[PDB]
Amino acid sequence: MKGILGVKVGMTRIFRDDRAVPVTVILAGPCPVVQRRTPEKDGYTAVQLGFLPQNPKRVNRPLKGHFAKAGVEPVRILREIRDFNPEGDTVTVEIFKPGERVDVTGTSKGRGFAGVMKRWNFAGGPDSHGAHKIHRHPGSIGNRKTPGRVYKGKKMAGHYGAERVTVMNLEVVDVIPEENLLLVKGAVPGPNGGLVIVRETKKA
Amino acid sequence: KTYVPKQVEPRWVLIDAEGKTLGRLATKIATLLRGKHRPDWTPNVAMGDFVVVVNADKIRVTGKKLEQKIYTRYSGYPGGLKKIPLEKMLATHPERVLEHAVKGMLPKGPLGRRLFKRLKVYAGPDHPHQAQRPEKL
Amino acid sequence: PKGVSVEVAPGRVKVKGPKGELEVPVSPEMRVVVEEGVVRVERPSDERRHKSLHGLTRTLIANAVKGVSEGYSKELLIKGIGYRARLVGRALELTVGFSHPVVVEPPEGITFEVPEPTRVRVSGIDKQKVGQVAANIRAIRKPSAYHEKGIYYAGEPVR
RNA sequence: CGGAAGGGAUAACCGCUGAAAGCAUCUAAGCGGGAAGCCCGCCCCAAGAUGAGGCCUCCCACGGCGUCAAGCCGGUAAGGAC
RNA sequence: GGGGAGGUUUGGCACCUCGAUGUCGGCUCGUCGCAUCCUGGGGCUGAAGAAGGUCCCAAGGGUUGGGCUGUUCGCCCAUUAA
RNA sequence: CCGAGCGCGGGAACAACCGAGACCGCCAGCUAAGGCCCCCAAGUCUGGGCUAAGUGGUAAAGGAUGUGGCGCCGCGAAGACAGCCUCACUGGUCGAGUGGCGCCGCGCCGAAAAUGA
Ligand SMILES: [Mg+2]
Ligand SMILES: [Mg+2]
Ligand SMILES: [Mg+2]
Ligand SMILES: [Mg+2]
Ligand SMILES: [Mg+2]
Ligand SMILES: [Mg+2]
Ligand SMILES: [Mg+2]
Ligand SMILES: [Mg+2]
Ligand SMILES: [Mg+2]
Ligand SMILES: [Mg+2]
Ligand SMILES: [Mg+2]
Ligand SMILES: [Mg+2]
Ligand SMILES: [Mg+2]
Ligand SMILES: [Mg+2]
Ligand SMILES: [Mg+2]
Ligand SMILES: [Mg+2]
Ligand SMILES: [Mg+2]
Ligand SMILES: [Mg+2]
Ligand SMILES: [Mg+2]
Ligand SMILES: [Mg+2]
Ligand SMILES: [Mg+2]
Ligand SMILES: [Mg+2]
Ligand SMILES: [Mg+2]
Ligand SMILES: [Mg+2]
Ligand SMILES: [Mg+2]
Ligand SMILES: [Mg+2]
Ligand SMILES: [Mg+2]
Ligand SMILES: [Mg+2]
Ligand SMILES: [Mg+2]
Ligand SMILES: [Mg+2]
Ligand SMILES: [Mg+2]
Ligand SMILES: [Mg+2]
Ligand SMILES: [Mg+2]
Ligand SMILES: [Mg+2]
Ligand SMILES: [Mg+2]
Ligand SMILES: [Mg+2]
Ligand SMILES: [Mg+2]
Ligand SMILES: [Mg+2]
Ligand SMILES: [Mg+2]
Ligand SMILES: [Mg+2]
Ligand SMILES: [Mg+2]
Ligand SMILES: [Mg+2]
Ligand SMILES: [Mg+2]
Ligand SMILES: [Mg+2]
Ligand SMILES: [Mg+2]
Ligand SMILES: [Mg+2]
Ligand SMILES: [Mg+2]
Ligand SMILES: [Mg+2]
Ligand SMILES: [Mg+2]
Ligand SMILES: [Mg+2]
Ligand SMILES: [Mg+2]
Ligand SMILES: [Mg+2]
Ligand SMILES: [Mg+2]
Ligand SMILES: [Mg+2]
Ligand SMILES: [Mg+2]
Ligand SMILES: [Mg+2]
Ligand SMILES: [Mg+2]
Ligand SMILES: [Mg+2]
Ligand SMILES: [Mg+2]
Ligand SMILES: [Mg+2]
Ligand SMILES: [Mg+2]
Ligand SMILES: [Mg+2]
Ligand SMILES: [Mg+2]
Ligand SMILES: [Mg+2]
Ligand SMILES: [Mg+2]
Ligand SMILES: [Mg+2]
Ligand SMILES: [Mg+2]
Ligand SMILES: [Mg+2]
Ligand SMILES: [Mg+2]
Ligand SMILES: [Mg+2]
Ligand SMILES: [Mg+2]
Ligand SMILES: [Mg+2]
Ligand SMILES: [Mg+2]
Ligand SMILES: [Mg+2]
Ligand SMILES: [Mg+2]
Ligand SMILES: [Mg+2]
Ligand SMILES: [Mg+2]
Ligand SMILES: [Mg+2]
Ligand SMILES: [Mg+2]
Ligand SMILES: [Mg+2]
Ligand SMILES: [Mg+2]
Ligand SMILES: [Mg+2]
Ligand SMILES: [Mg+2]
Ligand SMILES: [Mg+2]
Ligand SMILES: [Mg+2]
Ligand SMILES: [Mg+2]
Ligand SMILES: [Mg+2]
Ligand SMILES: [Mg+2]
Ligand SMILES: [Mg+2]
Ligand SMILES: [Mg+2]
Ligand SMILES: [Mg+2]
Ligand SMILES: [Mg+2]
Ligand SMILES: [Mg+2]
Ligand SMILES: [Mg+2]
Ligand SMILES: [Mg+2]
Ligand SMILES: [Mg+2]
Ligand SMILES: [Mg+2]
Ligand SMILES: [Mg+2]
Ligand SMILES: [Mg+2]
Ligand SMILES: [Mg+2]
Ligand SMILES: [Mg+2]
Ligand SMILES: [Mg+2]
Ligand SMILES: [Mg+2]
Ligand SMILES: [Mg+2]
Ligand SMILES: [Mg+2]
Ligand SMILES: [Mg+2]
Ligand SMILES: [Mg+2]
Ligand SMILES: [Mg+2]
Ligand SMILES: [Mg+2]
Ligand SMILES: [Mg+2]
Ligand SMILES: [Mg+2]
Ligand SMILES: [Mg+2]
Ligand SMILES: [Mg+2]
Ligand SMILES: [Mg+2]
Ligand SMILES: [Mg+2]
Ligand SMILES: [Mg+2]
Ligand SMILES: [Mg+2]
Ligand SMILES: [Mg+2]
Ligand SMILES: [Mg+2]
Ligand SMILES: [Mg+2]
Repeated sequence: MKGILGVKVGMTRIFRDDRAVPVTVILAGPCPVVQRRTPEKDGYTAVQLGFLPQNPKRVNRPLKGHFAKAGVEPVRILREIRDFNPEGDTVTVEIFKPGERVDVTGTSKGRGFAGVMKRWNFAGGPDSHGAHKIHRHPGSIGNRKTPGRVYKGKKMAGHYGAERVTVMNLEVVDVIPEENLLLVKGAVPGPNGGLVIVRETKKA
Repeated sequence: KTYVPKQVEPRWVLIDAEGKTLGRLATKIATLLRGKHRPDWTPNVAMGDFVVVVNADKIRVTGKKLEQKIYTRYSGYPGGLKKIPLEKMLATHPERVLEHAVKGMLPKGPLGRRLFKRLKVYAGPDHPHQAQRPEKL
Repeated sequence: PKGVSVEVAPGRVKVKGPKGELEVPVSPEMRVVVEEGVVRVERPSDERRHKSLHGLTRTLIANAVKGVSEGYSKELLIKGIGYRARLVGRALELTVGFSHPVVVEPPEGITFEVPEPTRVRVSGIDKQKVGQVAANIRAIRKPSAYHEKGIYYAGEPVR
């Protein structure tokens, strides 16, 4: 199971032959394998990738040891690509030939406290013809004496977005190892500068 | 005035499960979990032996049961009622089927739970070889 | 029951012969007396349950015997214009109408020949294997009920 | 960009072998196939899973009291908070 | 002609509520039932095929926009896998 | 009988169903109903049957080679019942049982609902 950390840099269209294409750039960056998990003493297989250089300032932590034990430049971020297992060194955009398709996990932008209208796309009241003080309200939330309670998981206004989202099966449109870039079909969650993790898809 | 016992030591026991009829075994297990066999029995203390079970994956059960007979859990959500047959229980974590029997056989109070913890069930054989492994049948 | 290489187990007879070996799961609650040259099946009580199990095992053991000695084999008859049989090394492949020729390999122990693009020598030691794989082929294209097409055994059509 | 593919167990139903019942029978022992449904699979939450899990790395003595045991009080360590 | 199931209709009874349990229709939000409208799997057919008919299995999801009327319903227009 | 015994024991919980009419006290005994595998006091008691449906754990007309028990009526070693195209039947042959009805006990189908069992 391939994989790699990186940042959403932004997006812009290109031209596959004569045909416009929406594309989002991800900075795959160089990822130093910081540690390996294994059934031997982890109960599962997985690779802890590092990402982005961190000056020894806040590294004052015991992280210095976790870093030295693998003898690697102290990184700023590090997540586990599960079931990935490359080779004691580093993974880069080279993992992805253009044409392959990849799932991409990021964190959605944060709507904060969002109304039922935006959160759940409820219909709410009419702008006119009566009521007036319910234009964007949810209306009824139950029945009567039976059940005599609101259902668990009722769609109601709350915090929206700012959560782990994963769009799937995006096409790797292109890859430029020179600048450590990666191009895909654009639709990747989170804000620019947002961290994200690309990986092989499921389809066959 | 009736005798009250003091701080005594728990007698760790070890029961082989395979072959035994589910409910029948659970009953005895429960009794051991409470005192109820020790003549200094005290209803409000927790003084039942630490029962340990092994080979639970091989509990016998009459009739069709396995095929039929189903365990139901209820999530809080609508439709949240899950139903799982005895078959598939053993397929995965099987010590469950014995536990769910002994548990349902313990008193429902705060003490009941204390006791339910003294019951150690394993797919077996083998287990924490701490101290006493007093075979029992 | 000659040529028998039977052997009673805690709960399953085991016949053997020039053709192979087959384990025959028999209910423990039955006397499988192995005579010097003619195995017998004894049943405790005249009860209902036991009758059924008697006659059953009585046959399963005989079925294993005739198997490792003679062996079993079913005969499948192709019909219809385009329809035609054809062997491929050891796996049978046949056209029957679908936009793709059906490729059916033999399960372990099973072995079918094709003496003609209109017959199938499904052959094996176990009666179950045969009877199964037999119908498993006829299934690929059951008999046309309105004509005279598709797979057949050796018994009259439908029409 | 998604509903899947795929694996498993099945419903109606389709069978194999097969008695009770010398025949027959998908069934009573046993075996195969079979649904947008079931269990997985996909995505998300998740160890207050008080049954509070695991792995990697970092820090480590007591300084005066409690004669018993559970503790109390000043400065620290990794590190954390303001 | 005979026996039932259901508790959606029309009724019977007057047991809670008269120091108050707001009544129809619409909207919003739905959730459950299956005796299934569609899609899925099947048996039979007076099933050539295509399409139907009838019964069986099966809630997973789905189940349109308007004209008239307060209407529910119904009729009608244009569609629909429904 | 409740009302006035919504005081006590049983019936899961339940005025009037089963037991029984509470003067007070007791860390004594005996029984009632109902029970004696665990939750929960008391037999996983003894002897003999029946049931394979979770019946039991609460439905009908009606239907069926479910399963035990009982009875009568037809064929047969003068060879009978199945299948060997066969049923009848002789040589065949397993050859000794077989076919029809009726009565009883327990079960089966008939048997679809709305928050989670
Ligand atoms: Mg941009
Ligand atoms: Mg390790
Ligand atoms: Mg680990
Ligand atoms: Mg920081
Ligand atoms: Mg809103
Ligand atoms: Mg939205
Ligand atoms: Mg909106
Ligand atoms: Mg909207
Ligand atoms: Mg108004
Ligand atoms: Mg209200
Ligand atoms: Mg309620
Ligand atoms: Mg939030
Ligand atoms: Mg997501
Ligand atoms: Mg920007
Ligand atoms: Mg930026
Ligand atoms: Mg006991
Ligand atoms: Mg349980
Ligand atoms: Mg208690
Ligand atoms: Mg209670
Ligand atoms: Mg509780
Ligand atoms: Mg045709
Ligand atoms: Mg689309
Ligand atoms: Mg599937
Ligand atoms: Mg497999
Ligand atoms: Mg399979
Ligand atoms: Mg299943
Ligand atoms: Mg199964
Ligand atoms: Mg068959
Ligand atoms: Mg069977
Ligand atoms: Mg029978
Ligand atoms: Mg099977
Ligand atoms: Mg299989
Ligand atoms: Mg199968
Ligand atoms: Mg199918
Ligand atoms: Mg399916
Ligand atoms: Mg499908
Ligand atoms: Mg689909
Ligand atoms: Mg289902
Ligand atoms: Mg966590
Ligand atoms: Mg924790
Ligand atoms: Mg933890
Ligand atoms: Mg240090
Ligand atoms: Mg320390
Ligand atoms: Mg030290
Ligand atoms: Mg030290
Ligand atoms: Mg020191
Ligand atoms: Mg020090
Ligand atoms: Mg001590
Ligand atoms: Mg201070
Ligand atoms: Mg300090
Ligand atoms: Mg230090
Ligand atoms: Mg520090
Ligand atoms: Mg703070
Ligand atoms: Mg701070
Ligand atoms: Mg009439
Ligand atoms: Mg009529
Ligand atoms: Mg009438
Ligand atoms: Mg009603
Ligand atoms: Mg009227
Ligand atoms: Mg009424
Ligand atoms: Mg009244
Ligand atoms: Mg009155
Ligand atoms: Mg009123
Ligand atoms: Mg009020
Ligand atoms: Mg009114
Ligand atoms: Mg009104
Ligand atoms: Mg809606
Ligand atoms: Mg539903
Ligand atoms: Mg429900
Ligand atoms: Mg269909
Ligand atoms: Mg049809
Ligand atoms: Mg017909
Ligand atoms: Mg015609
Ligand atoms: Mg036609
Ligand atoms: Mg619906
Ligand atoms: Mg409309
Ligand atoms: Mg209108
Ligand atoms: Mg009307
Ligand atoms: Mg109407
Ligand atoms: Mg009208
Ligand atoms: Mg009308
Ligand atoms: Mg149409
Ligand atoms: Mg139409
Ligand atoms: Mg259609
Ligand atoms: Mg009185
Ligand atoms: Mg009272
Ligand atoms: Mg009161
Ligand atoms: Mg009571
Ligand atoms: Mg009472
Ligand atoms: Mg009263
Ligand atoms: Mg009373
Ligand atoms: Mg009295
Ligand atoms: Mg007095
Ligand atoms: Mg007195
Ligand atoms: Mg006293
Ligand atoms: Mg007396
Ligand atoms: Mg007396
Ligand atoms: Mg007892
Ligand atoms: Mg209880
Ligand atoms: Mg007891
Ligand atoms: Mg007993
Ligand atoms: Mg007895
Ligand atoms: Mg039943
Ligand atoms: Mg009823
Ligand atoms: Mg009944
Ligand atoms: Mg009735
Ligand atoms: Mg009647
Ligand atoms: Mg009756
Ligand atoms: Mg009846
Ligand atoms: Mg009759
Ligand atoms: Mg039955
Ligand atoms: Mg009888
Ligand atoms: Mg005759
Ligand atoms: Mg004659
Ligand atoms: Mg003869
Ligand atoms: Mg007669
Ligand atoms: Mg009579
Ligand atoms: Mg039923
Ligand atoms: Mg149903
Ligand atoms: Mg129900």
